[PDB]
Amino acid sequence: PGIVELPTLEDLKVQEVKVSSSVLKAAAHHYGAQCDKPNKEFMLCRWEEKDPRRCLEEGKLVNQCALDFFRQIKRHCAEPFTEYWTCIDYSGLQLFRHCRKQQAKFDECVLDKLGWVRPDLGELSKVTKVKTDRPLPENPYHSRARPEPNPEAEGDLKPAKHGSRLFFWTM
Amino acid sequence: WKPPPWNDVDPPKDTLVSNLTLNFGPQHPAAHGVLRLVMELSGEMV
Amino acid sequence: PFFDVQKRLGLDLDRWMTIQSAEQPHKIPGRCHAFEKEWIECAHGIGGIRAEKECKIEFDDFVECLLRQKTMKRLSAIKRQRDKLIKEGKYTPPPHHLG
Amino acid sequence: MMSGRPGRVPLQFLPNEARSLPPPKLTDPRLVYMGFLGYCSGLIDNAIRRRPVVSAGLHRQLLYVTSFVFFGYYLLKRQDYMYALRDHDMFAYVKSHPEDFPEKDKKTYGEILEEFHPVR
Amino acid sequence: MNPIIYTTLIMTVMSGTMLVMISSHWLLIWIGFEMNLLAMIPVLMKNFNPRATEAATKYFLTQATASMMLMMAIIINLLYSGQWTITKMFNPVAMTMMTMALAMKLGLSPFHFWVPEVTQGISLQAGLLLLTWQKLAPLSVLCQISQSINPNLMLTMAMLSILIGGWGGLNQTQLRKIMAYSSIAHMGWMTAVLPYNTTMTILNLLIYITMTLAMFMLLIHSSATTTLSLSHTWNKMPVITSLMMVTLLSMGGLPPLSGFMPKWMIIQEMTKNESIIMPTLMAMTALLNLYFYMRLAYSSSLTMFPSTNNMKMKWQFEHTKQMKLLPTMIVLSTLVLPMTPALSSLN
Amino acid sequence: MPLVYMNIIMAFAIALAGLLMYRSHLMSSLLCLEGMMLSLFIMSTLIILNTHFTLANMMPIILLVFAACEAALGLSLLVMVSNTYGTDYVQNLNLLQC
Amino acid sequence: AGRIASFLKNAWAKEPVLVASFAIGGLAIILPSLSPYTNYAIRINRATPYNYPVPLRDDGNMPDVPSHPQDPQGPSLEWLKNL
Amino acid sequence: KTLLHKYSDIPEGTECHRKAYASTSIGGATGLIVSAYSIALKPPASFLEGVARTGRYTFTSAAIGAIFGLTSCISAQVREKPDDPLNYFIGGCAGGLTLGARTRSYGIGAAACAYMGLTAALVKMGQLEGWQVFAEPKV
Amino acid sequence: IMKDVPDWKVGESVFHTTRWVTPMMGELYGLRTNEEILSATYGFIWYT
Amino acid sequence: MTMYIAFILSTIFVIGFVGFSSKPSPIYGGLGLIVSGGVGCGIVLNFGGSFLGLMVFLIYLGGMLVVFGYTTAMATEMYPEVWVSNKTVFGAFVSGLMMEFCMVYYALKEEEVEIIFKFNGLGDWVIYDTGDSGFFSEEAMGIAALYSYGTWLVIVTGWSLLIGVVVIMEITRGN
Amino acid sequence: MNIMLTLLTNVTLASLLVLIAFWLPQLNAYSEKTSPYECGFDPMGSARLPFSMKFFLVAITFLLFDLEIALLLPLPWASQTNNLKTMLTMALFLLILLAASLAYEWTQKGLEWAE
Repeated sequence: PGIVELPTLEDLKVQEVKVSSSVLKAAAHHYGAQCDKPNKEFMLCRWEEKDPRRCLEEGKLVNQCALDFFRQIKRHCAEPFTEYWTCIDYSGLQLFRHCRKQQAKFDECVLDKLGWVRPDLGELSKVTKVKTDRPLPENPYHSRARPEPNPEAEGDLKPAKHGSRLFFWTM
Repeated sequence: WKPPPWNDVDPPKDTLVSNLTLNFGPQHPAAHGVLRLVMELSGEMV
Repeated sequence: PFFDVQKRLGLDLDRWMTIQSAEQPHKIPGRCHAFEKEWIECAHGIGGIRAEKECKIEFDDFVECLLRQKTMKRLSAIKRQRDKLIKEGKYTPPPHHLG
Repeated sequence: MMSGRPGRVPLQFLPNEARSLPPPKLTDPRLVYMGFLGYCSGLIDNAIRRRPVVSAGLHRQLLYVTSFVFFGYYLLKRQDYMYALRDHDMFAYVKSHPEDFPEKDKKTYGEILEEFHPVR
Repeated sequence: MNPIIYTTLIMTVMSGTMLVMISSHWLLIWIGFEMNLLAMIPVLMKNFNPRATEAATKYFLTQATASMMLMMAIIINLLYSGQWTITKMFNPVAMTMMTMALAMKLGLSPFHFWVPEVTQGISLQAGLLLLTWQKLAPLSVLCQISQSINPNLMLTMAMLSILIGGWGGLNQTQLRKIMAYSSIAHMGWMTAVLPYNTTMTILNLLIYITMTLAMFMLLIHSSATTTLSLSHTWNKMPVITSLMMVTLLSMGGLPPLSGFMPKWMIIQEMTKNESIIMPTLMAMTALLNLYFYMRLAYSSSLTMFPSTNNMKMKWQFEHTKQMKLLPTMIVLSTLVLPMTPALSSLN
Repeated sequence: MPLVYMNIIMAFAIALAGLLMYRSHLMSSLLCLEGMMLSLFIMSTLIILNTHFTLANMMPIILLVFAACEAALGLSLLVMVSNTYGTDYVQNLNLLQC
Repeated sequence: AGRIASFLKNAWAKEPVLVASFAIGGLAIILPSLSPYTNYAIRINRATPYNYPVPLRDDGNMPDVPSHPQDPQGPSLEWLKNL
Repeated sequence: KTLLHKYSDIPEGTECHRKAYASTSIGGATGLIVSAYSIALKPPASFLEGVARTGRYTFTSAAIGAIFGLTSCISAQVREKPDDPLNYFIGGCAGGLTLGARTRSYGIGAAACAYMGLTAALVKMGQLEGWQVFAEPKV
Repeated sequence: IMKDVPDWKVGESVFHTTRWVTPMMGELYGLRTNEEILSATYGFIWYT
Repeated sequence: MTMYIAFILSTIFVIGFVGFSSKPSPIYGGLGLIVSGGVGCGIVLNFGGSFLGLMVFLIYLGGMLVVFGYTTAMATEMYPEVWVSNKTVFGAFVSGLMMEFCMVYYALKEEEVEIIFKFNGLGDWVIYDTGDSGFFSEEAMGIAALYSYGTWLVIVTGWSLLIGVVVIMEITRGN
Repeated sequence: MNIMLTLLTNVTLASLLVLIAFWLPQLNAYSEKTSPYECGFDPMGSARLPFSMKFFLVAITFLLFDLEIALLLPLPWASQTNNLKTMLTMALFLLILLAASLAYEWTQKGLEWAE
């Protein structure tokens, strides 16, 4: 019933962010504010095209921006992040509650060195519009032709010819 | 065979009562050692 | 329904659950929402009799999505093949399937 | 058949397009028989309660006939409407589907050959 | 059963039944049945005699088991289809699995066993509720799923029901057992036409309902459950036994009475479907029904029967009871043949 | 269809065989009556978890709530089977044979 | 009036349990409507995002939704931060 | 359902060894069916006599099942008109006499050729014509 | 695997539809190490 | 091995299912059901239905508890049955345990099978799906929708229990 | 992994406890030692006859009560919905109905013991 199409090995090659859970969570807020343009276009393409195989390149773009965000966080505010992510890491649920002190140091560090703003609560969860230039998927579900409707009803109701027409009933 | 009762009530069955017979003693702590109480009780009421 | 009142008085009592492609709490999609989306709008108002022949090659694609009947047949055939040459010892799995 | 008819509204005694049909006459024989049926219920009711079967409870008899006539009249409106509806998609299908309905060039008996059975 | 609660005793039976017609979800159709089932038991024991508790229990195991099979037929269909809407089943065994269950709900196949048995212990009033109302719910499901029922399945089980149902009637002397076998045979009559056309099964259901309504009305009014006790009723009330005869003729289906139209219309529709041997077979077997109707009539009004002297005490008093609507059902279930075209209203 | 759906389906099969094929105890029969609920409950729970049918996840408990209702009234049929006949064995209740 | 008060007093003396249950049970039904925070409670539930706020394509004429999860335009919930 | 399908494909009379072998099977097969209810509704007393009830019922059903095949067999070839219901007229009801003989009653077997002789015939123009006892809902 | 098979087209979509489906985990971890699939399916559900 | 652990848990569900369906003494059947119920919790717990497993566990213990009370109340005999004592239940017992043995062998040996339905034995682990639940459990969140989406189900169910207490008093009234 | 390991470990330890309990202590059985205890004298002889307890009616109601405690258990997750107006009404319905079922169960005797 057809072929299966999947881009070859060389296509899905990219270095991945090799940082652990607690590192990502600690920088997640600033990561969301900074690298959202690659994020928004990637997942918009994911929901529109409804096929990763037609969205792998955008997957490459998001990793590179995740690299650059993490590359600059190492270059300037290396130490304060190290204290933050290791202190988050100790907690069994990575709760932000037990890290306000270290968060304060990290927040001001990126505020002055890399010039960043901590996203306010609820602000980052706002739905957003992305001005991607990708064409609209005409048939995302690969739907076929649909059956034509039944012959419609028209005309006017006239008295039944010879009434009931059942057995001897004349009317 | 036999026609069903015409008042539609079957003759009441003979008694099948099975009340417990219990000897509360002569060892029970509340029997105080030498009290042999044979009590006819159904369930938990005497 | 026999005597359709859900349509008549206009209040939903059981339609909300009748299908798995209907709206779900917090937009949790079903396993085969894509198939039930296509199947439902394929044979809608066309006719139950005029459904089993034309909305067919799309319907079994859904019925396969629920049960993976011939898909699991494929895995059984492949795994059956493994047993019949691994013992014969012609082939060895690549290190991707070991570590 | 027609519970699956397009536009069909369940739990609706008489739809709107039914009114375009000729309403049953008051003197319609089937309607007056339904009234006669209401009369027959009058005799029985007096009979079960062992009352004068012909002159007792004339008020009961009057209700026993009028109620049958009313439900009769509405029932015949529906009766005509369904038969008219069945005759409607009848002629809708014949016109929209000519090929499946052949009109054979039927020819008179002078050209046909029907065997004669000599009876005796 | 306390009068006020006796009302809601019956209310949930009706609404529990009403849930079956109005729902579009299989679980709701399932739910409507035990609500009917769980509330149907106590009224069967409203009199509360050892026979009543006997009659109720055989209903329970039979009905609970049938609903139990009803459940999987939903589940296998759900497993193989993934829909709860009341449409054709998409898996053949689930179809046959349901049709097997709904029959036990209905007393069509050898399952018909439980029908005469429970009718004896449960009172005449309870029987009036049982053979009439407790059949509407299974019929509604069958009409909805009529698209994908195996024709040789429904026909076979319908044929047997008129076979044993008519044949078992030619042994009984208690009117309730005779009545149940008559209902069993009529159970087969509607269900034979079920695959071909579902309008007729409603029509025969209606005629069956009003006639069985009017039938029990007379039995309560005569206050008899044995032919001999009924044989007495010629004395006290000859009108009751006089109409007892006429509706007994509608039993057999003898024209020009109403009872002919169900058999008439079904035979017509079946012959349109090129089944001629099958309608002919049930047509003959329906004579067995008519036979114990005639004997029941014979001991009722054609021939006078030995009465007593203390019954002339009864002449002084009368029925203080009524229940309205007996006069209507005698008329509706005896003189309605000139109104066959009204069946199209059901359509 | 996997063996899990298999072995559950076969489980209800001998539940029927246990149910209708009777014995000299009505209790043990109604024991099998609530028993076959297990298979249907477990069966049903398997699909809607497998199909991610979030809405139908309440159908098991709704099914299971009605489940013991049969048992509930079933036990009350037993007690006056005992109240009037003392015992439970299903042969003394035959007065309705007539 | 006097009968009603006496019946309450006779209740409160004969039984203190159901009257206490009936009282506090009765309140649990009424003040949920009169409470001025019930409209806030649904807002809190709505605010908590369990699924992703999936972005939507731009075609112009969409001032309400922001183009960046820091822009001033969009649904803001500083009410809940102070609340 | 294949057992009677494997009877129809065999022509009547010719290939009688196969035709009778089928006719034996469908006959006796119904015997276990009727005896199953007979044991079910009518309670037996022991396993020895329980299979005895199945014994006679399977003995008969196999017998009439067998003899119907062979008695209809002989008429089909010697008369050379298998498509004529007299083959099953004497072919069918002869078993009814043996059915009466199997119950030792030639009296009920006397009434057997009145009925089995009939119904056996009615199946033939069912074969030849388009008769269907279970008609598919065409309209 | 399917070189010596008499009839098995490599990479055949079991469904008629060409739209990609969420791949079935059974074939994802089909021939992987038995420990890996065991952790893959019953990992969370057993994790404690 | 634990790889077909669900294959195992499914089985002892039915051996216990067989044991109590062989109609032993009523309380012995009660034990036969609960072992199946307890292991039955395991199968659905394995698939992810944690809440469903706990509830079928919890209330069926409560359901079986009230059953035991009635069994010894007015449903027990002075000479109680056992799975071995009576030959009838012994025959029912032995028939049940070879019925599964011969079949699960056949299902596992051929892995294609025909009976009633077609069954690929392979492994129940296979049909699990590559899905993520986020910060919510589907098995618990869907049931929570009963009070926001299933108002009709709540009404019909809640109503039914109310008569459920009515019938449980109506039929027990004893005149 | 962990859960059945915990389950297996517990049944094993219990089995050893009863095993050394039932084997070690140098048994000596002489029939009357194994005779049933009847408070010093002989048993009348039964203990398997039907012990007709009088709380039968309260027994089944408990089953119905539990059936609806399972219904009202998803409340902690039900409170985290977007339609608390509907959820609050339907929730209070169950408790109102549960009280109503008990109230009828209470008022029409019911709860009272059978004597």
